Amino acid sequence: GSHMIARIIGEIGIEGARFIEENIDEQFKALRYLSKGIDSETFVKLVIANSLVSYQLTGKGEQWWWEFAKYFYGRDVKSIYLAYKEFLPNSRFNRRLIPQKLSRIRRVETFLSTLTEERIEEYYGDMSSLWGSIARALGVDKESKTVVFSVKMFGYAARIVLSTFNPYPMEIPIPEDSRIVKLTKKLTNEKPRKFWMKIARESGVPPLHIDSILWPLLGGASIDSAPPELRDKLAELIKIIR
DNA sequence: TTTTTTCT
DNA sequence: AGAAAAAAA
Repeated sequence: GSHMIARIIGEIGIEGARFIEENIDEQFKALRYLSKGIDSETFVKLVIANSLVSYQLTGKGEQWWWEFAKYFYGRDVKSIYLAYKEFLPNSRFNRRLIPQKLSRIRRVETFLSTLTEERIEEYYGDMSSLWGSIARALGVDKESKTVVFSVKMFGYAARIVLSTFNPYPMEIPIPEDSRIVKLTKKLTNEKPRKFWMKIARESGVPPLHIDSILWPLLGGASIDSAPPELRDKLAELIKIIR
């Protein structure tokens, strides 16, 4: 139930989520690779743009993020929109809805240009303000899947370029889509948004850090590299969710 | 239609 | 408010 899941997630903690993010999560590995082949500001802008087109993919998320990172390493990027106009039509893992996705990037381009290194620092210290600002730039609801996901991925990119860690805010929920709906139905009859926010509050682990724990473990990523005590807690969570 | 969105 | 968006079933 909710109490048991919250207890195990609380034992894992932000510390354990941070371990998974930085050591196991393949999307973080892809971002780390790209961060070594392009300037810090362009890197963060590209990560947000990529997140906003990361819906209805033609591939797994891990394949898509690696395709993104390998494509942009060493490239000279000026317009984010023009870069994506060339990138998406040749991609393997993001072939659906390309004109629509390019239009999202053209629309967010101005906001992305405000992401100087200092503004990135400011937003990493106040990710709820970034959450609302991305939504306003697109003219959409901030609860939408790709807006929430862009904040999560911004948090990965910012921590790399700023070499410091700030936890995600408790108020930002897990992104909602057919995938978390299905996982929640495996576990409980409670509605997903209510369920996971309750889990986050009870455990003390913000929802976006819970998001980091869930998907690698559910996808079968190995936990063997976790130190023995954390490994035991991750094994216990696997018993609950998989 | 199924796999998130725009916009009329 | 929900049809259509592109690709894939």
